[PDB]
Order: sequence, then C-alpha cells, then structure tokens
Amino acid sequence: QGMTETISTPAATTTPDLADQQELERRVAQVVSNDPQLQALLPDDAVSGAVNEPGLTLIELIRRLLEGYGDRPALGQRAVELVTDEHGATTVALKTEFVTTSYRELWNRAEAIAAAWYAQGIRDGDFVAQLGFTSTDFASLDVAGLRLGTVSVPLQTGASVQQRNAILEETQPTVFAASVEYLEAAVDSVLATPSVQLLSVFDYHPEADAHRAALSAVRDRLETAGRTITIDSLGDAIARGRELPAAPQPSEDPDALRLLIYTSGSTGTPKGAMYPQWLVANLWQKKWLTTTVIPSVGVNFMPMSHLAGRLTLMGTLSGGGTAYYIASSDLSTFFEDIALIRPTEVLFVPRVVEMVFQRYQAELDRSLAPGESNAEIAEKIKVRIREEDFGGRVLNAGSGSAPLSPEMNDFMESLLQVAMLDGYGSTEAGAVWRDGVLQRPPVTEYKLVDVPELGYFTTDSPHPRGELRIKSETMFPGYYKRPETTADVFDEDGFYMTGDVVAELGPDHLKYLDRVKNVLKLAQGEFVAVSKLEAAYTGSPLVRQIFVYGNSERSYLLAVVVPTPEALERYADSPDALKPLIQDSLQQVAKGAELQSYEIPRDFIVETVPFTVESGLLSDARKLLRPKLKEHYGERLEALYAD
Ligand SMILES: Nc1ncnc2c1ncn2[C@@H]1O[C@H](COP(=O)(O)O)[C@@H](O)[C@H]1O
Ligand SMILES: [Cl-]
Ligand SMILES: [Cl-]
Repeated sequence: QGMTETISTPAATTTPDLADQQELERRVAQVVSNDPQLQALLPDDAVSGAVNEPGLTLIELIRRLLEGYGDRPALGQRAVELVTDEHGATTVALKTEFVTTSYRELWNRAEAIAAAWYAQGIRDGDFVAQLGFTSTDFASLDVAGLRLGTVSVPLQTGASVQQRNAILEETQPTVFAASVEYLEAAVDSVLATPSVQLLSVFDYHPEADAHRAALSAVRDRLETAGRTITIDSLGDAIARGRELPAAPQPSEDPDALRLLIYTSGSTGTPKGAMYPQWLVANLWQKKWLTTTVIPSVGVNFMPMSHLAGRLTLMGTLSGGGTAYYIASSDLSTFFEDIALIRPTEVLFVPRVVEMVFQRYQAELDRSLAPGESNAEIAEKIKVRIREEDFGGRVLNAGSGSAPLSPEMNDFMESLLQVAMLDGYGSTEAGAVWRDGVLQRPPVTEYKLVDVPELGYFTTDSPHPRGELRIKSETMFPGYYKRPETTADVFDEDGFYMTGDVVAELGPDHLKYLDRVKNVLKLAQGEFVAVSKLEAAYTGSPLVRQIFVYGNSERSYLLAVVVPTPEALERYADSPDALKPLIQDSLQQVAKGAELQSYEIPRDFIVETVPFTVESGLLSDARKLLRPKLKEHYGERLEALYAD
C-alpha cells in the first residue's frame, strides 16, 4: 500500500502540518511549566519500546505497560465518605477530591482477581458478563480478563431484559460481574442463566446500608432459587487473591477471543463484534489520532460497553497518562468532576458537546446586561467555562461516534482554544479518519458505492457521493456466532460496507453525510439527512434534544422537540407561547445553515421528558435509537400528519 501512494496522497493520512503546531508545542510547554502534576506524566519512551516489541503476547505487553509505569497514577476516582446520620443510617457521599490507583496497583489487582477467580473454577476461555458503567473496578475486571484469558462481555445497561438474557444464553458465561447500581438487573439475568457459577459485585461499599441491603437481597433471591453460586465482592476477591496461587498464563494465540462489543442495526437485534487478542492490543498500543505528545490527564465518561469508553481509557494508559472517571452514569456530576480533574485531553461525543453549548447558552441568558453586548458577555463566559469548568489545561480535544455540526465545531474551538479533531470510525473497522482524512494505517483501501434510491452517485457534482466501503488492518474478524450476518456486511470484493453515506472532497478526503438508513425521501423526490438536521436544530437555545421524523408519503418533516428546562420554566405560565417560538427558532436555524425549505419541520410534539439511555431511546453512546423513537412516538406523529 506504500506502492499505491501518489503525489495526491494527503500527508494528513500521516502527519498534521501547519506553522502553529510549533505554537501548540509551545502552548503545551507553557501549561507544563507551571504544573508539577503534568511534568511527571509525559510518556516514557523506554516503556513504549518495551510495549511495542514485536511478537509479544497481549498479556506480556500489558504487563510491560503496567509494570513499566510503576507507581505512576493510572486511574483517578472520586473519594467517598461514609456518612452516618443521627439515626444510625449510613450513606456513601462523594468528596470534593479524587484519589488514584497506580499502574502497578492496577496490575496487582488484575492478577489477584485472576487468582481468586481461578481458585473458584473460572478458566481461560470462559465468557464473563460485566454490567456497570465505567470505573476503576471495571478497569480492574478488564485487565483481569486479559490475565485469565476470559472473554469480557460488557453489557449495555439500557438494553432490554429479553435481549440481555439472549446474549447470556448465547455466551453461557461462568461469571457475572455487576456494580451495585445494577445488582437487581444482574440477579434477574443470573437466575435466567444457569451457567453462571460466580456473581462478582463491584463499585461496592458494604458499610453503606443501601449497598449492604442490595447484597442481602441478592443472596436471598439466589438461595430461594436453590442456586449453587458464589456471591463475592470484588474487594474481597482482590484481598484473598493476593495470597492465592497465580492463575495459569492465558492462551497465546493472537486470534483468541478477549472481548465482545455489542452493536445494533436497524433491526434492533444486537450482535457481538469479536475482539481477539491482536485487536484488543491495538487499543492499548495506539491512541486514536494523536495531535502531538502531551501529558495526558483524560476523562472517562463513556461506558465500557462502548468502544469510545475504551478509547479514552486505554488511550490514556497507553502513553503513561492518568485517566479520571466521571462519578455519575447519567453525567449529572460531569462539570463538577471535570473542574476537579482539569484534563489535558477530552474525547467528546456530540451529545456532550451539545450539553456544554447549552450550559453556555443558559449562563449567557442569565448574564444579559445593558452595558455590554451579548458577544462581550459571551466571551467572558467562554473564558470562565474554559478556565473554571474545564480546568484551564485542555490541550487536545476532539469528537466522534456521531456527526458534529460546523457550528458546534466552531463553538468548541472558540471555547477551548484548541483544534477540535473529528474522529470517524466504528466498532467494526476501528479508526478510519481524522478531520476527513483517511488514516493510513490502518486503512488500506476505500471506495464509494452508488445508492441510487437515495440519489447518491459517484458522478455527483460538486462531490462524488455514495456508501463508504473500506479495507483496514484493524477490521474486526466478524460478529460472534453470526457468520451469515458477517458475510452480509462484506461485499463481493471483500470491502466492509460501513452503512455510512459520504462525499469525496478529494483523494483520501471525505465528508460524512448520514447513515444510509437515516436518509429520508420526501414525497416530491427530495432526500433529507436527518442527523444533520438534528445537529443543527439542537443548537437553538430553546431546544435541548430533537428527533426529526418523516413519511415518504408526505411533502414535509415533523419532529419531537425536548425544550431546555430554562425554556419550559420561562413559559410555564404562558403554555400556548412556547411552541410558536420553537417553530420560529427552527426557521432561523435553517436560514443560517442555508437549509432548504423542505428541511424545516413544519410541526412537532413538545416532549418535557428528555430521552435517556435508561429508557432505551438513546444508545450507550447517547445517539438516538431511531427504531425505539419511532416505536414510541410514531402513532402521535402520524396522527399529527393525518389531522
Ligand atoms: N466522527 C464521526 N462522525 C460522524 N459520524 C460518526 C463518527 N463516528 C462514528 N460515526 C457513526 O457511528 C457509527 C459507528 O457506531 P458504533 O459501531 O456503534 O460505534 C459509524 O458508522 C457512523 O455512522
Ligand atoms: Cl427490545
Ligand atoms: Cl448584543
């Protein structure tokens, strides 16, 4: 593939160049020079060379990384205090500080868990279901899996019971690991899954009455079912495992399975993308899209069931950084947390960018004043958010997993004063592009394929359009126990069919348009990329979330609009008034974005209850789950069409 390079091949497939990445290397140097924490977190090139020695097993390179960085802080989690009220009841409360686990302590805990589990009869090749958010304990379980040679199955916490149990039926795990938050759901699925011999409970504080009561109920229910099963805290497994015989070394075969990452298509049937040893190793050896070498204080806010949660976690550790956990699965502590973390690197998803923009808009509305213009006030607010909310040390930032509007790219770059990288990739393919430019490696080949029923052709003007298809060094081997499904997503020439419509701006230079299945045809022949519309309309200060909906029988669009709480409160006493103001705001967004008139929803339902991951309307990446939204709002929307 070096021999398919041309003079038109972007350097950006390799290197990011402009006069200023001397200015960023300087700006990085400045942030480091008044910050003792950051000095000690630069990557060690001796540890990197050991980790990248060719021919290493995955456990050997994991060992060289974790033992190599030693007592360096790896994982930061918010400290907790046990509060015992005057009645005797004890709760766990967060403290306003973080504490850390070192690289070698992570390794020691992993080896202890593997020893304890092996003594409990768990073996290399067993599947391990894991139900939780993302946390230090979860990271310990993940590395423990690599050490024992099991297959991690991180389950989506918002998935239906029926589908979770079917995944359990298919993987027959011998271990079910659950954070205390999700223990009741765990017991339901353990009772349905007789293969489980061990229930391992993590993120667990037994001195808190509620955690203690959750565990007693677990033991009560599993005993009533007559289940022979070991119920064991991760903390005690670690304590006891420190003194037990070492687990045997795990299988060495690079193709041995180590992780499944589930994903759903338009059918809503999850399928498990297989991650073998060699593909897991890629996550730990190569940070997605490095702008340049920086001390890495990162933020984990995405679940371990999603690739993006692994990109921040293993990306940060790969280069000797410290990865800090958001303390709430619903992100309610997000801004309190990052103000304490003060990260140097943030990998956003669009939903979280939209939350930051809303925070800014609400602060602006509260700060309006006759003696300064909105732009003047907005500038001061951005300084404050950049310095106080984000910590003032953000040096690298980016977004991926879903499209991000040009307006939000510009806003985040202005707010954070860094370039906002756009990272496109998938669970299946791995990393595919950076700011539109195909990354070679791992990508080796791409093409676009016409989608004539959506009006996309490689001969379109000004840009070729069609479905992106790719070959890549990090292409997954397939979906677990779904060979026909896997064959179905590779075309006759072996290209992976991304299901994404793109435009080719230039050789190796692409623009995301939408999912094939997201594009709607209106009655008169127009085609609409709904997720672009949703990204634009969400930017209205009145709008918190939006779901755009159409019917090919109709000439126009509808939507479901969740207003911001500030908007609802401002018109609480004038109910009639909010809907026409939202409509006018959509019209104005459309004119600013140069959208066509058919791209403007002509009516909508006002929803006061935001879509959530817990409700199944949002994916664990907080993207819309369109079949679930059409399942939920479809009758009302068609009734809005019909009358
Ligand atoms: N930077 C990105 N920009 C636009 N869309 C993205 C980006 N990253 C992922 N997507 C979408 O997310 C899909 C992968 O989702 P998943 O396999 O569940 O992680 C891709 O096929 C795209 O549709
Ligand atoms: Cl379902
Ligand atoms: Cl003004």
